[PDB]
Parts: sequence; C-alpha cells; structure tokens
Amino acid sequence: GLYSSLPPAKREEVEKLLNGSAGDTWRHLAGELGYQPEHIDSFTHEACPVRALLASWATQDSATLDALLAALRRIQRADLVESLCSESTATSPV
Amino acid sequence: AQKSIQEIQELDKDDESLRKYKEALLGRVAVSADPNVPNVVVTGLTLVCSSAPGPLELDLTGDLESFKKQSFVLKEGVEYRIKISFRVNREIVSGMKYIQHTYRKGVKIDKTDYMVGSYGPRAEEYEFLTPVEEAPKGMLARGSYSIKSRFTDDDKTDHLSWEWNLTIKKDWKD
Repeated sequence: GLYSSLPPAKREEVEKLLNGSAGDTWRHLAGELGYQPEHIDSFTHEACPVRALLASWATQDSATLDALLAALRRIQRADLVESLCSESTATSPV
Repeated sequence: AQKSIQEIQELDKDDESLRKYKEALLGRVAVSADPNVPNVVVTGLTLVCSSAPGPLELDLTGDLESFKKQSFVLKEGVEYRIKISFRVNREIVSGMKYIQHTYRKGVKIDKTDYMVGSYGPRAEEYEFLTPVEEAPKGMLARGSYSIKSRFTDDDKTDHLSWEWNLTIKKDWKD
C-alpha cells in the first residue's frame, strides 16, 4: 500500500500526533530512510519539519506504508506504529 | 455630448472592472446563517502540555468517524491539559457542559464533566482549559485509550460529540 492511499484526516493526524512526540523523532526516521546529514541540519532549523518531511517523502514512490512502518520499527517506534495502523489496515464494520 | 466628456469620465472604467469581484458574492449567499448549519460547534481540540516539546491539536466539524482510529502522543505518568475551542454564530446558550470519558483497552473506567458556563453569538471562538490530569504507566498500559467527548446545554441540546484515541508512549521529549 502507498501513503497516498490513506484518508486526508490520517495525513493530518500523522503530523498532529508527532508534534507531541519528541522534537527529534522525525530525525531518527530520516536517518533510517537514508536522508543525507546536511538535509537533517536544514530540517531541524524549521519550526515544524515533521510536516514538510511527509510531503517531501510523498514526492517519490518509496513513500509506501510498508516502507514507513519498516523504518519506524528500526527506531523503536512500534508503539506509535500500532496506533496509526488502526486506520492503516482493512477495517470497516459500519 | 455623447463623445467628448468621456475624456474625464474614464475613472469609472477603473472601478467598473471591480464589479466582477462583487459578482462572486452571489455564488455564496449562505453567510453561515442558513438552517443547514448548527448553532455551536467545537472548531478543534488542543492539548497544552508544559512537559511536552511542543503543543498538540486536532481539527473538528468534519469526519468524526476517522478519529475512532487515529490517536494522540502522551508520556507514561505525565501531566497534561485539554483545551476545547468552539464557535457561536447563532444565539446565546447557557448551562453548557463538556463531558470527557476514558476507556482503557475498550473498557470505560470513569468519566469527568467540566462546566464551561454560558456564551453569546460572537463571530469568533471561545476556549476552555481543564485542570492538571495525570497519565497511566507500564508497557502494557502504552496501548490506545479511547476518549469520548460530548457537548450539551441546559436545554438538553447536543451540539457535537466525538471520540478519539490516545497513545501513551514511553518518551516524547528526551
């Protein structure tokens, strides 16, 4: 699945919940995504770089859910993964 | 005459071009004052947390069914506050009450209700902040807590009600 497959409210919640997570949680993700160290110094200077990171990552096909989840496991964020996976899975009982 | 005074009456063409921008107003005669819109709605919720690195918020007035899945980020045993923001574009309402429940692993344990008071038909939005609230602890208690939120008044009229999840994480700041 692609990150583009999620609803608009999920994409907003990924940002809004990460503002409560550590000011450098995104910094761990970027290192495991293989982003260059100079780009990390440009992002930490912004007020809300975590929002821009999702938009800059979504510029490429590498922005799959399976890849985002895999990278979150390397940085010991499997806690936050499971809670966002509540929408990011086949579930609609109505 | 018909073709001599237009040499000075040209200023009319510089303000007549702006009449096309007035025509767009006719496309949206709703004024948010039609009976198809409610009296009072929570514009969003915000989580003010002096222990956190940054403030938290969530948008409202939309797809409340989505919030049953998406969650927040808190810390084990931390202190937090809940700020609720609502607009009032209709009439004065009184005895307004915000209700907040807490569900652990799909089981309610308790709920608390906080009186907001009375508010009038201001074009802007009012905010209410709760007292200090503690968080749960232990790796098993790091699961998603459902919070149910309700708004009612002395007239028994439900304004909006929603519900949202809450990840209790081990860290959120280092």
